[PDB]
This record gives sequence, structure tokens and C-alpha cells, in this order.
Amino acid sequence: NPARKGLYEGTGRLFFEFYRLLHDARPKEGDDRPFFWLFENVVAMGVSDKRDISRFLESNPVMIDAKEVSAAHRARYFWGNLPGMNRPLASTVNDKLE
DNA sequence: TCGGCCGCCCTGGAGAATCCCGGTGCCGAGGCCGCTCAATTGGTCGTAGACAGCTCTAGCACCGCTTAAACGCACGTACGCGC
Repeated sequence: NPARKGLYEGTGRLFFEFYRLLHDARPKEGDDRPFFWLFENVVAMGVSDKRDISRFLESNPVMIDAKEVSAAHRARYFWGNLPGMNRPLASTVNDKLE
């Protein structure tokens, strides 16, 4: 999109609200109750953008393409700390691949 | 990204003009009257036209050549028409 404003301008900066409230909702250190998070974005973002997000969320994104399980070209970055979230995509008979 | 601009259908609402409907008034048309002159009737002549007869002119019909032109097909570019 030629008119794009990046990550710190326009509607790009709306992620930081989520980042804040996620941090506020996260248990404090020493409180070992289970807690999990998942954030999504488009693969086609700026390299400096992706880097800044990777620095802020203290993780590298997993790239997952929808087409393997969802028959759509929607390649998306997924930040999060779900266990075993690196594992390859499996297909289920219920899901539609065509 | 993403919010602000031109057809399309659908629809009808103000709105200036027009049709319909009454109310009034007037002057032009329908009807009555005298009268007088043009339509009618009767008769008579005179010739325009109806009709018989003849004739003889041209109009229709036919036929055979003879090319002059009408027809038919290709074709291509100039003009009719839509935008």
C-alpha cells in the first residue's frame, strides 16, 4: 500500500495498546499460574517493522501459511509462547484444502 | 486504506397550469310578421339534338429481323450515418 504509515504512525501504533494490556494481564514473577498469549500479523511487513515487533514481544515470529490447512494464501506471523507452537501444520479431514 | 463522490432504481412531493364544475349576464340566433317580386303554370314556336345510315381512317394485331439497351455480377471506394 503506497500510502502506508508503517508501525509507529496511523493505525500501525494500535498494537502497542494490546502489548500494554497483555503485560498488565500477565501474572507477576513468582505467580506460576498458567498464562498464554497469541499475536497475529501479515508476513509482508517492513523488515525494520518485523525487527521492532520481534524486539518488543521478546520472541521471533513463527511464519505459518494458511494454504496448507486452509486453502488460502494468507502467510502470517504469529508471536506467542504457546508450547510446541513450532511443530509442522497437520491436516484434519474436517478441514478444506481445495 | 479507506472514506467520500456519479449512475440507477425507485418514489414521490411541491407546484404552475389545466380540466371540470357552477354562477351570472348578454347579445346573437331562433322564431314571428308583412309584402312583393321571382317561381310557377300555360301556351307556342324554333331549332339542338337524337338517331339512322354510310364511309373510310387509323388503331390494334401479328411477324420477322436488328442491334440498343436492360440485366447481372464483381468490386471497390465514396458517402451515409453514428458518435
